[PDB]
Amino acid sequence: SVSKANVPKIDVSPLFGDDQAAKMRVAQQIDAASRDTGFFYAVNHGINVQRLSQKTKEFHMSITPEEKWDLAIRAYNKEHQDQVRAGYYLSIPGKKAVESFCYLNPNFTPDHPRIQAKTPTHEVNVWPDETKHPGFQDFAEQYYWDVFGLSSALLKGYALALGKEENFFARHFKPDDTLASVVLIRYPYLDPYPEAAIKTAADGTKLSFEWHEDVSLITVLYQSNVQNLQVETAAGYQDIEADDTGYLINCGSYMAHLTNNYYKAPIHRVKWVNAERQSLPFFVNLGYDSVIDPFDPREPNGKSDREPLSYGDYLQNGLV
Ligand SMILES: CC(C)[C@@H](NC(=O)[C@H](CS)NC(=O)CCC[C@H](N)C(=O)O)C(=O)O
Ligand SMILES: [Fe+3]
Repeated sequence: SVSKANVPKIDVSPLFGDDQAAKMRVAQQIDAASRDTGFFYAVNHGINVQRLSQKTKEFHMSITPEEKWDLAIRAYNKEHQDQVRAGYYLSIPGKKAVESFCYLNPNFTPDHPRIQAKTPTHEVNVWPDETKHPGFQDFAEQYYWDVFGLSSALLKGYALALGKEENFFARHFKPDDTLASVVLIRYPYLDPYPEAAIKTAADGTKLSFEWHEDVSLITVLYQSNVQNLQVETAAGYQDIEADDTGYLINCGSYMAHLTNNYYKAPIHRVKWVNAERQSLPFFVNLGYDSVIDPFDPREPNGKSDREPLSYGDYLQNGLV
């Protein structure tokens, strides 16, 4: 069978407070996990994940085909040319099992200067009808800000881990401008299950999502309690155990760039499981113009031979 990945449970609650030595001890655990498999579970995070799962289920199970077309991104609906990121990503019965809903910063309103300028990667969110989904928009926008707050705390820990002051990343992660997204992904139970929605890895593992690195600074993930993720290590792909009380955290390729691959973006994949489940990532993205000068925490002088890359350039290139 497959070996279990080392994915430690880190109590992140000190990152919300003012005990600086305790925060350093959290930062050390973040450093160790980031140098090993690249994954950890954040525990004691303060977010009501059971209610997130309930509200998400109520949405996924009640939205109708009509509503999905009305909310669809341009890949599924040619009438919606402004929807590249935000909206509904449809299933294709018989072919594509997964479906999802993506939303961006609630502050990206019609009057927001980056919306007025039509800057790439910025869009105004689309929402289902309030009478059909009562409370959903409000819940979802509040969730954005709850996970934003957890992510800001995690970014203080990553900064400390790397020998930086605790606002080194967080100062670029701001409510008025962050490019961060929430995706509410439904993986369905299907009988029979479409073979076209099952991919096969070179090692024979049946997959729902092939190997990749994340397009993010960090990724902050809730999943149901159905084991599915695997991480590539030197010892091969290893199983990430599920924990539906925690958030699974990893670095994305912008972190790898800034740190000269000291904190790698781990390669991971999703196993095929015929189970009704949820995958609810928050992609921690900075602002469009944010630039962090690359560095290397393994070199006496910290210098890297990588060129500065704005987050907007990174994101537009990555989302293709
Ligand atoms: C591994 C999970 C995080 C999940 N997959 C995913 O979320 C995958 C790979 S990280 N996500 C993406 O490709 C990027 C979505 C970006 C989003 N539309 C945005 O505009 O910001 C899954 O369960 O398949
Ligand atoms: Fe991923």
